[PDB]
Amino acid sequence: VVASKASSSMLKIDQRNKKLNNRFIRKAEMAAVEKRKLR
Amino acid sequence: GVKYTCGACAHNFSLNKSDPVRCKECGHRVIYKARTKRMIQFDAR
Amino acid sequence: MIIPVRCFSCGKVVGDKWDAYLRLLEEGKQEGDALDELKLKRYCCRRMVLTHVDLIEKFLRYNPLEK
Amino acid sequence: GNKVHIGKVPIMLRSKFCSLRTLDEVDLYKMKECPYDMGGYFVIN
Amino acid sequence: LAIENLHPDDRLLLVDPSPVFFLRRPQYVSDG
Amino acid sequence: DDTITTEDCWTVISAFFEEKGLVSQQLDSFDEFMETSIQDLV
Amino acid sequence: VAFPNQKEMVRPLFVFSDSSITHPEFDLFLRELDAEGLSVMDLRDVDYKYHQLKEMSSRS
Ligand SMILES: [Zn+2]
Ligand SMILES: [Zn+2]
Repeated sequence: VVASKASSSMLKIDQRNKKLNNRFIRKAEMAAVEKRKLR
Repeated sequence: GVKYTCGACAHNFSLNKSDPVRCKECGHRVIYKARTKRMIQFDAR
Repeated sequence: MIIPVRCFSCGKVVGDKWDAYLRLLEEGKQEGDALDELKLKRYCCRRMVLTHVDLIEKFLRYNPLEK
Repeated sequence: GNKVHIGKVPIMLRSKFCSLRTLDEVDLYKMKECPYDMGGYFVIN
Repeated sequence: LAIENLHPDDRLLLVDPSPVFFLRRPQYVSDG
Repeated sequence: DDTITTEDCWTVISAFFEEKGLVSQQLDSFDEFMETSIQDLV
Repeated sequence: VAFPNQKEMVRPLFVFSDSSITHPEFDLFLRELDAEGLSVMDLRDVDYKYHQLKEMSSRS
């Protein structure tokens, strides 16, 4: 394929952002559900 | 008399209104006309 | 298709900051911090770089029609 | 008595009998096919 | 090291002069 | 174990769309018609 | 192909140059032909060659 530099950078950014989202959103949801439970 | 371009190998050639519509070197059935030689001007707006 | 030259709302030139924005995002900076580092204060300008989709990288993958 | 030809059945794109089921991502560009195209339709005339 | 490796009391010293579930980080390839 | 959150539901949905796709029913029906239906009609 | 003075040679097409044959070149070719004892193509044969090329180039 020989992808361009911009496309490779975008792929790396996408992988990092996917990992960060999968971590942070799940953590925030877990934080919220326990508070909603104890109320 | 008028240039043409093949649709696969992008090879320039010409036809005389009697040759079969075909690329001379790869035998593709789809060819395109070449751009006009006139001046093209745009208003940049 | 490709990054607009000027911001639609005000008119700031944002067309020269796409490569710098991608470089900053490559280094791990967050999108807000990257936009702040480029001195994009107004959110009208920030939406131009933040929501741009780069489609020319998909059009360029097709074999050129001439040679 | 052997393989007698009874007709031609139109082929749904990207189905098992389509030529684009194979060809991976790179060759899909050489055939001037959009990788985002999903198939599921016929091409009549 | 990062902010996590900082001591909790030293983290308390980092006062602005938490993530929210509905602010995603933008992507370009999506999925499917 | 551990609880299942909304993000896990979206992971499962992503798996669904990775396997099936959005027009899987059309292609599956046509493949069924070509593979076996023509022979049985004959 | 073959030079008159020299011997037979098998050459590829790209060796020939699009530039026109100069007067000293044709003079040397004539001198080599005279040394070997050969003649030049007849004007009738020259016209026949010209017609052959014109038919071949304009053929469909
Ligand atoms: Zn061709
Ligand atoms: Zn602006």
